Amino acid sequence: AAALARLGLRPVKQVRVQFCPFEKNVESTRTFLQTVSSEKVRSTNLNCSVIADVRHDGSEPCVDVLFGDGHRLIMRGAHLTALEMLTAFASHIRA
Amino acid sequence: FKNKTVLKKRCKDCYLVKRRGRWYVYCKTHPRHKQRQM
Amino acid sequence: FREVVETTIIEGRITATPKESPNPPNPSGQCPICRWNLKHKYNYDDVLLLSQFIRPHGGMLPRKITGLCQEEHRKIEECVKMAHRAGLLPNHRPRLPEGVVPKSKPQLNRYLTRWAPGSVKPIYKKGPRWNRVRMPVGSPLLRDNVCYSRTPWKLYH
Amino acid sequence: SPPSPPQEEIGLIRLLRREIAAVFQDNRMIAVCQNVALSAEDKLLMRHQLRKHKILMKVFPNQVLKPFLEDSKYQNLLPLFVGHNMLLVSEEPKVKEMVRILRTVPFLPLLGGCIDDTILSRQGFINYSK
Amino acid sequence: TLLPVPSFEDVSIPEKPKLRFIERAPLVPKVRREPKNLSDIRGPSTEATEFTEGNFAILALGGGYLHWGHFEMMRLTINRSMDPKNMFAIWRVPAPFKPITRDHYVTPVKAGRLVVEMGGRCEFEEVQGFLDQVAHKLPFAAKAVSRGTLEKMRKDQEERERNNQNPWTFERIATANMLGIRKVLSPYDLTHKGKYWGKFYMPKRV
Amino acid sequence: GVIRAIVRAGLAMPGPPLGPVLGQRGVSINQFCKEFNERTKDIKEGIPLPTKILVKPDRTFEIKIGQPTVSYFLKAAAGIEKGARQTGKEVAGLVTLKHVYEIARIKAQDEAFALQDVPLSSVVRSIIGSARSLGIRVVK
Amino acid sequence: PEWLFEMNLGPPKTLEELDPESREYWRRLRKQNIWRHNRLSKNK
Amino acid sequence: EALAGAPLDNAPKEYPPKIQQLVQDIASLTLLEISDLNELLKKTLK
RNA sequence: CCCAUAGUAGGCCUAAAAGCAGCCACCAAUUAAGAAAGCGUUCAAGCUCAACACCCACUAAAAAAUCCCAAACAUAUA
Ligand SMILES: [Mg+2]
Ligand SMILES: [Zn+2]
Repeated sequence: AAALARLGLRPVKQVRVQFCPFEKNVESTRTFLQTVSSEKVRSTNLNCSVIADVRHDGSEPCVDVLFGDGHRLIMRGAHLTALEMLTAFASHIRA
Repeated sequence: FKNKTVLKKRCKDCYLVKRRGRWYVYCKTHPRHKQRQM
Repeated sequence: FREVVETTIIEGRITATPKESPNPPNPSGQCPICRWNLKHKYNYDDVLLLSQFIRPHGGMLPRKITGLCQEEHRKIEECVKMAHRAGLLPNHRPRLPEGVVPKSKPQLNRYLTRWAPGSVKPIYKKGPRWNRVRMPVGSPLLRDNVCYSRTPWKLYH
Repeated sequence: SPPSPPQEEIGLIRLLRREIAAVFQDNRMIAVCQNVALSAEDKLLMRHQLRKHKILMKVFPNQVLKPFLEDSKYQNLLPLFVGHNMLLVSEEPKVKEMVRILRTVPFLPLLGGCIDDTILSRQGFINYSK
Repeated sequence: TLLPVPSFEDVSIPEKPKLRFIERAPLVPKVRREPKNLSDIRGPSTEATEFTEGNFAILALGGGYLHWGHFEMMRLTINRSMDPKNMFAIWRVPAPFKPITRDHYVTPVKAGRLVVEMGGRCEFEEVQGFLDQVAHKLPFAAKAVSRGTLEKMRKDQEERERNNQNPWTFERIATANMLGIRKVLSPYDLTHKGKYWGKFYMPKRV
Repeated sequence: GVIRAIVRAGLAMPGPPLGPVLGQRGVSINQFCKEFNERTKDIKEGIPLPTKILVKPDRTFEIKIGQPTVSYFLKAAAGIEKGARQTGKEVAGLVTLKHVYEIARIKAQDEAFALQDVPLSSVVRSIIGSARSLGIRVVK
Repeated sequence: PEWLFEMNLGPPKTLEELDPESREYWRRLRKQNIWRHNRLSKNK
Repeated sequence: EALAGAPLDNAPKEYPPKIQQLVQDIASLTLLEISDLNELLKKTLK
């Protein structure tokens, strides 16, 4: 979270987190939400909009990231660790 | 660098690495904190 | 085992995770090696044993994942270092970028190499007989190893 | 290793157990929501908003919460309790106001809950509010 | 998991919680009272080996002489890093009385001697820091000890003596004169049991 | 940025205490001091007023005025103008529990005080603690 | 308000005096622990 | 015994067996029994 | 790693010491924060630490003068 705080969310304009709470394989994505929805990272720019769209219907967990440019980052965190997702996100932001 | 028989981290950002067969303190924040094992 | 795939979409896929042999000879053993009665019975040479505890690119696996005894973790760590330096693990070479092609370097056959070759300074002034600077051979961690010969491991040359 | 000598529950553990039982049985409307890392100022003001509409906030450690519900009727709420969590508790199901104030801050997800002795999801919550 | 905190309310602090000034030389010179033949630096200490109205101390693990400089070192270092209200210190060594002429006065210290003592409403870890600092700056080998730590040390030594797998001990051989070994041993070695060699003391020897 | 002060309402200009900080931020001290005048005249005068001001990047002024400090209320209750030096065995003033409750009643109304708790027992417990910190003892 | 009369005075209820299986009991124990930590960390 | 509710979002409103038995009893019962039931329901609430 | 609201800038001395120039008391609200353990400000403002959740693992030195100074070697049964 501190690493993401240092590396501000300048290029990204929108982030969306979708998960099924009853599903056993969502905890990672939930952790990701916990990291991305903090003041330390959110107060870098108010251009970013964090949306949490939690659903009950059986579906694969996934997070969506919209950049200012043509960059588009979707990743399914069903079998992805939170730390791995954060590192990948940071690398994509670096561009 | 300064030679030290005993190495002490002087701040939080100080970090301790073994390079070239000896211990070093490196510090990006405070370059003066740099130390070499003697 | 989990593989991460980037095609921008990133997925995680689980492949065939290998499993332990059906019946260990010593159950109620805390270490993985303690179970197979392999406590003092492995050396740097034993690559079959060592390859099990290493990552594909040659790095050591963490203690918690493998469930190794701390002592035995350290032993395997240094044994794998020696195995690499002896050239016994050719398939576990570092992940070099495709662009980077390693330049030709002079080859020297070595074994039982404790220190990294870069770090060691030459013994220009070896001492008198009574205080002699000796060249280390093999690890002191392997001192407890079973010794068939009557003379113990000569750790310093 | 020789079997680890069992330690008697620290008094706090027992006390904590009682509180959960009381607050859960008394209040009809229970809502599981992810305890997001809001600012202190933000947390206080949203808590005040909930207080105005007579909704109370509680958090309990998973270490004590998990044993309570692992042997109960409400064992279907176990997957809900992963990571940071909080319980929005109310005697009456006043869902409309909490929904409308959560609408302000999108990052907060309503994971689920239990109303009138039946479990419900966020989709079910919005259906019940309508 | 929270744990109960020890209470030191019963503990009382003296009127002078700080180490008193130690004079460079005695006002009136004094003749020898102890026998001349005896070495005042060699062998185990026969006095001030036990804690007196104190919980923590500096234990000497070797023989040596303290100058006025050592006293000043100890005094200044201890007083500076002391909370006067919480903790108090007392000298466990006399003022320098033994003259050296090439004239400066020294005090002898044997192994096992408690050099300084400390007590009050504090734990060992609190005092250990600066006490270890002083111990290092002492001429002989020294370490900070609590009542508990000293007792543990003694128990461990006793345990090692009882536990030893070596059939042959220094004591056994020396007393029985087993290889005609008394030829190369001091008469003092019988009592010292091979633990003491000159002013130096070996804690690792059974 | 949020800045906390207990500038007295009667004295319009803070002067020395708030002088360097406001200068550092670079905001109009005259406007800021004259803002206090309305708040002073609205309520009783000659009493200190704790304020938690909010400074925005566009240099706009947000004034959040909290109720007078607990210290002064307790002093007024005891009838003492100066607090006890020792704060130990020296009791400067005696305040009845009744008056403590009355001041607690009239205190917990503002978010600056931050005691928004429904039971006033918590509030009065805080006040009695504050009284103990001063040279004030409770009776009855 | 009857509970006005029913309140602690002068001496804070001691850890031994305060009953276990109570909220305040653990508050006091935590408070003492932080005091212990602060006292020990003085020289460090 | 657990609620085990909300099996799926697309579930066609599965009902417990307990809620089903009372429906069958009402249908089998005659109008005269239903008439007294309706009158008592009206007395309780309107 | 994570995270930090607030009774209040706790009272006296001090131009003011406001958690950290000094003295006394050391309570108290939330679910959980010491009238603050270490830095930093003329004083403020701030960065940590202990605190709640989250469940992670965490286990000590060296040098000199003609030219280093046996060769070497960890693995066959005292
Ligand atoms: Mg912390
Ligand atoms: Zn540094």
